[PDB]
Amino acid sequence: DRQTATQLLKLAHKYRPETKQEKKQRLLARAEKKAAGKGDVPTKRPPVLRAGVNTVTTLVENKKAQLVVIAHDVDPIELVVFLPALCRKMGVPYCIIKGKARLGRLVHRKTCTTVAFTQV
Amino acid sequence: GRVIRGQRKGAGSVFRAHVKHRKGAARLRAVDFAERHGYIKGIVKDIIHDPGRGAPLAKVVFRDPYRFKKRTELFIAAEGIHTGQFVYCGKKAQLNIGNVLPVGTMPEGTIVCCLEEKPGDRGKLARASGNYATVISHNPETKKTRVKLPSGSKKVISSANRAVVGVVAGGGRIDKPILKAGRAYHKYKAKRNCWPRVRGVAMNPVEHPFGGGNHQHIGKPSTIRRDAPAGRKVGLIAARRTGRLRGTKTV
Amino acid sequence: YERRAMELLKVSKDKRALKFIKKRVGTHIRAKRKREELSNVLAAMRKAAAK
Amino acid sequence: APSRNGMVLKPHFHKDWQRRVATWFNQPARKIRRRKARQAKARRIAPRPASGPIRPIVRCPTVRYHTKVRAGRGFSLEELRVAGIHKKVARTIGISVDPRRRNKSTESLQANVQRLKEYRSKLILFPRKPSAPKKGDSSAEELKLATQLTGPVMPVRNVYKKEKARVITEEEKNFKAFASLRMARANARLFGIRAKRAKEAAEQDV
Amino acid sequence: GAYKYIQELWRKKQSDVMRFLLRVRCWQYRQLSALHRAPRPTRPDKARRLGYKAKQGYVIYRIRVRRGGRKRPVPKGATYGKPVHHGVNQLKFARSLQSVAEERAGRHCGALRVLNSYWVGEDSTYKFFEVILIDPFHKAIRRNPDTQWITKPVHKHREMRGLTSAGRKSRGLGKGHKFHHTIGGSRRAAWRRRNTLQLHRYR
RNA sequence: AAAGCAUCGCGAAGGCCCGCGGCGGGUGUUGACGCGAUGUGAUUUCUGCCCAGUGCUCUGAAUGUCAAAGUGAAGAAAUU
RNA sequence: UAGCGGCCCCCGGCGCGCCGGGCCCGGGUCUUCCCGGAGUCGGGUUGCUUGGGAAUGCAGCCCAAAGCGGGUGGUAAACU
RNA sequence: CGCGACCUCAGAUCAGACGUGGCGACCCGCUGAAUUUAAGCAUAUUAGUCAGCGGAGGAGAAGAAACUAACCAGGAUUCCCUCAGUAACGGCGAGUGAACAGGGAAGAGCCCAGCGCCGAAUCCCCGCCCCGCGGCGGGGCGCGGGACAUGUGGCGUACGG
Ligand SMILES: [K+]
Ligand SMILES: [K+]
Ligand SMILES: [K+]
Ligand SMILES: [K+]
Ligand SMILES: [K+]
Ligand SMILES: [Mg+2]
Ligand SMILES: [Mg+2]
Ligand SMILES: [Mg+2]
Ligand SMILES: [Mg+2]
Ligand SMILES: [Mg+2]
Ligand SMILES: [Mg+2]
Ligand SMILES: [Mg+2]
Ligand SMILES: [Mg+2]
Ligand SMILES: [Mg+2]
Ligand SMILES: [Mg+2]
Ligand SMILES: [Mg+2]
Ligand SMILES: [Mg+2]
Ligand SMILES: [Mg+2]
Ligand SMILES: [Mg+2]
Ligand SMILES: [Mg+2]
Ligand SMILES: [Mg+2]
Ligand SMILES: [Mg+2]
Ligand SMILES: [Mg+2]
Ligand SMILES: [Mg+2]
Ligand SMILES: [Mg+2]
Ligand SMILES: [Mg+2]
Ligand SMILES: [Mg+2]
Ligand SMILES: [Mg+2]
Ligand SMILES: [Mg+2]
Ligand SMILES: [Mg+2]
Ligand SMILES: [Mg+2]
Ligand SMILES: [Mg+2]
Ligand SMILES: [Mg+2]
Ligand SMILES: [Mg+2]
Ligand SMILES: [Mg+2]
Ligand SMILES: [Mg+2]
Ligand SMILES: [Mg+2]
Ligand SMILES: [Mg+2]
Ligand SMILES: [Mg+2]
Ligand SMILES: [Mg+2]
Ligand SMILES: [Mg+2]
Ligand SMILES: [Mg+2]
Ligand SMILES: [Mg+2]
Ligand SMILES: [Mg+2]
Ligand SMILES: [Mg+2]
Ligand SMILES: [Mg+2]
Repeated sequence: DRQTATQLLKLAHKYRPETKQEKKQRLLARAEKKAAGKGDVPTKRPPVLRAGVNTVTTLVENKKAQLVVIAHDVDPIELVVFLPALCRKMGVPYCIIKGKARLGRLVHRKTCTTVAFTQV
Repeated sequence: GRVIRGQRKGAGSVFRAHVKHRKGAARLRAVDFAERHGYIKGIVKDIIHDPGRGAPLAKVVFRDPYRFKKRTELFIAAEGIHTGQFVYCGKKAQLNIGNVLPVGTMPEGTIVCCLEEKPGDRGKLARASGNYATVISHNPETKKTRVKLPSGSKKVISSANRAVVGVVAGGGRIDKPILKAGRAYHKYKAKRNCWPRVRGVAMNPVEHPFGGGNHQHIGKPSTIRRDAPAGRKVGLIAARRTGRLRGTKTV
Repeated sequence: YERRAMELLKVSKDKRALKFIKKRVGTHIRAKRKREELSNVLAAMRKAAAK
Repeated sequence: APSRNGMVLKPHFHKDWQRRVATWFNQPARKIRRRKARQAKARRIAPRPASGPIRPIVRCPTVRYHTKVRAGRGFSLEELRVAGIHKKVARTIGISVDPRRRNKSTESLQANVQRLKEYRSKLILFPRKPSAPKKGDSSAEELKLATQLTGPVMPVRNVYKKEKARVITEEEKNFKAFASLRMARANARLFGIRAKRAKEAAEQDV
Repeated sequence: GAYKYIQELWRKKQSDVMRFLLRVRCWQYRQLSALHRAPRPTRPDKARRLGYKAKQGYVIYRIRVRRGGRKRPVPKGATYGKPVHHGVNQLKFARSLQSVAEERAGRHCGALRVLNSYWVGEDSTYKFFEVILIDPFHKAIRRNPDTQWITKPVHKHREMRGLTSAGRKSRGLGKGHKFHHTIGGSRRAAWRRRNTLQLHRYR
């Protein structure tokens, strides 16, 4: 419904994938800043959304996905028609949302069949 | 053998209809809101001869409902109509000669002409000169109407089928003996290349199943099966009977 | 065709199921393997119904 | 029309054969062209052997030719594994590799494994950089010995083991060769129907 | 991944899910023109296993071909020969309808190269195929060494010379006792070799 | 050939015909006073008997024949 | 004409010679994980084709897979 | 109402490219006779040939086994000799007719999809500067555009990884 989906996007906005320009900023900054001290700081890659049906399908099978959101207007529907059942079998919560274009805006793309939360 | 005359006609070519001087397609007005729920008035501007057709045609002018423009319609002329007469078409039109009404609203025994075979086909039945159809009965539950066609056949049609009240003008045309081969020549010169007709028994075997012989004779039964292939289907096709028809027509 | 085969197997018409599946899938060896695994799912359904 | 005694012949000349007749007037020219290409290739690849990479010994199939050996397409992966040669490296140093071949018996495998090792000793390996050698043949070995080996590399020859004359024992004189073949054929022919009958009586008795 | 499931689902063509999808799709494809460019592959799994990649220069065309055999196009069914050659109906074309579909797509788009094609639906009168086409002059195609082969002139109109997967299936190619007709590369090549009289110089 | 005469098919999902093909095309800008297919040959006066044969046509309750598919039975299955 | 004859001009690969530069780990053993192309195969039937003969290949239509599976093993079939 | 996103479509003398037609000896994909032989003739033969249509290249096609075999086994394709006028086909008539092994010519192997893992790590276009520099590009930059999670690239393909 409308208020849940709005709430869902509000949380998913906080874990949007870095844009290529944003990643380049992160890099130059990380490379130059870590050059002054010790370069070897892998630290922790922050949590982020995982997009794409192939990426999500593997995450569900490994039970690494805390929450799976699937667009309702995927065409061909074969790309996701198995996904609700698969999420049920592995016991990961899944929600169908209105608009693949809405999901695509999260990942800065035109569309997206599904997204998944792994860590928050 | 070679291709017989009846088979060449389907290729068109010299057998196509002579339509150079024909005045148009004699059809009813296209069905619309006005003629579905009320009536529309039109005026007969002219009654014209259509070459190859024994029935006169009427140029009828109606106002257009949606645009400031006059619409000219070519009708089959019901006998008795005259220039300057108003004719009305619609469900709520009155039962007068030349008016166009759905057959459902007509009382039983109405004589009609230029009758739609299907609702909205703009007139297919009883269009030749002197012919008419009769409304026999109605079935208000099924929205169906039974009519009697000029052939004597009785047909069930939808009650939304429109028709022109009256008979087609020009009746009695076949009463006059043509008398001369020349008058027959001029008659078909306006229709199509189908005249004169050579008897098959006067041809040669190469070009007609009946050709040949040291005597002119069919030699085989003239009655031929319905499934006979083209080029063989000559004579009396699928004849149920042959000989002078004595007594009345059956079935 | 897998549904009708299972109907025949449920009435214990094993011969009729094999002759049906053979016509549908083609060879006799393909027919046995199919009929056999359809028997397992019917057996699986019986276990679930019992529990 | 036949005439007196003759052979019944069916010559296959009822099609337009004259349209497809291959003459061999370019045969001398073809032989020259192949020779020049061989010479050109040998000069290009010198000092590597002119014929090509070394091939393994394989036994010809069928009963007609199983007594003879010949050159195979390439050494099997098992032969290279035993010889200690990486399959990717083998091609660069002049060893043909055939991943399709499988070794059914150990005699064939050891024959080709020995062939590979003996080839490796005979191989002179030039360094990739002439100034700097790492694990390549010795400068002296490269300087003089290296020459283009013409003809197949280590030709595959049919070896026959001589068997010296010996005294015939009593057992050999008593061996019935004909009857051994005749019974062996019948044993193979009747083995099944004997297994059926012997089995059939088993549940009959039990 | 996802593709394995889509591949397994597409194998269940008489399931309720796939029966519905095929029927609603086949109706939709019947409402378009015989040749029509698809915005994207209908079957992403089947497309990419046949050579398709989601990059610029790869295009999909949906082709509709009438089903059935090949009636002999002689006037009035007269063949003017011996009774062995009197057949007009019950005759079959040597190539498949999938091959014909590739030929249609290739002929219309002469500037592209037919890579492969795959089935997407059928009804009583039409079969629907999606042909993968490659533009041989796009930089994303010419600057990729894996796809540089399609840009060579010898690969012009592969579908018209029986070089695509669907086209080569009708040639009788293959290895073994079954495919002896086409030893040498083609049935014509084998026939030429076996009917050529080799007259040597010394006979 | 012809007018005249007679017979036959057809109410359009149709008759007759074309066409390799698109339910494409001709008749048809048509609709039984029409289109299509035959015979005879103006007018006058007549056009008898025969449905056994061969055609054509109607009918299909039902028996006798009657293909592929399907259904059954036996068999390990092919098959019968 | 003959000639590992001469001279001139142009063009190309190789051979060693700084760079403009890019690019840069491999093998063995052990443990664990992973592993495959579907209206396709196959079956029926039809037509063509083949030396392929109870069907060599191809195609149409109908049926329509499996995963210790599938194909082949030149006589149809079942079991091994 | 409207404003946006996507999807599916459309128009342009839009920016930049590409196809057409020819030749056709040889090559590839189709279509495809009859004369003729059978002392007649219909299956057969002629012949998958002529004619007809399409598509190429300097060669083409084929090609790295869903192979052959049944041996102590061979090992992509193509060509030659042989197998062999043979096994087989055939109004079992006329006629037709391969392959495997063997010896040679040549010799060369490989890549994806999938399955996974790597922060899409990938690609196209545009603008600018520096250098080789008839546009072939290399790099650097740009909070430039687009493709792309309906999946680009690295690794990896049955010889396992
Ligand atoms: K006659
Ligand atoms: K008609
Ligand atoms: K009679
Ligand atoms: K009678
Ligand atoms: K078939
Ligand atoms: Mg004729
Ligand atoms: Mg005339
Ligand atoms: Mg007359
Ligand atoms: Mg006449
Ligand atoms: Mg005459
Ligand atoms: Mg005749
Ligand atoms: Mg007479
Ligand atoms: Mg007469
Ligand atoms: Mg008589
Ligand atoms: Mg050689
Ligand atoms: Mg695109
Ligand atoms: Mg002919
Ligand atoms: Mg053919
Ligand atoms: Mg090539
Ligand atoms: Mg190729
Ligand atoms: Mg072959
Ligand atoms: Mg020959
Ligand atoms: Mg008279
Ligand atoms: Mg008469
Ligand atoms: Mg009489
Ligand atoms: Mg009497
Ligand atoms: Mg000189
Ligand atoms: Mg097996
Ligand atoms: Mg066996
Ligand atoms: Mg422009
Ligand atoms: Mg051209
Ligand atoms: Mg020349
Ligand atoms: Mg003769
Ligand atoms: Mg003669
Ligand atoms: Mg003759
Ligand atoms: Mg032929
Ligand atoms: Mg020709
Ligand atoms: Mg050229
Ligand atoms: Mg070549
Ligand atoms: Mg392989
Ligand atoms: Mg071979
Ligand atoms: Mg001999
Ligand atoms: Mg045969
Ligand atoms: Mg032949
Ligand atoms: Mg051989
Ligand atoms: Mg990938």
